Amino acid sequence: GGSVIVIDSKAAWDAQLAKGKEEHKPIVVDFTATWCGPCKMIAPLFETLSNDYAGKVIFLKVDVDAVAAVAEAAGITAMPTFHVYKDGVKADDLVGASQDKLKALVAKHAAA
Repeated sequence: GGSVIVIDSKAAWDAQLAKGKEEHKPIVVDFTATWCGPCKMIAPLFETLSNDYAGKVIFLKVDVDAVAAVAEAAGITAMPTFHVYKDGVKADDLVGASQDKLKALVAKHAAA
């Protein structure tokens, strides 16, 4: 259930996590924020992968600016911070923009 949308609430994160049918697929969350300039570009960049890897891969663009609690609990610091909760648990991570590495991880965890 590729919820390839942007979100700003813990409740909606939970909802998506569930309806996403996470069981066997990559929950790729981009914990990004508004104010952190580059973040605003990194989001639409990742949106490309979101569009492409539809249905299976869940691209959660989480607005850390809003969902501060989940972000700090998850362990976000240097936003944007990408985590891959494949199946239903943080299987891999990637900090910063790091587009190539992000692409590589999405590909890796998607083709699995």
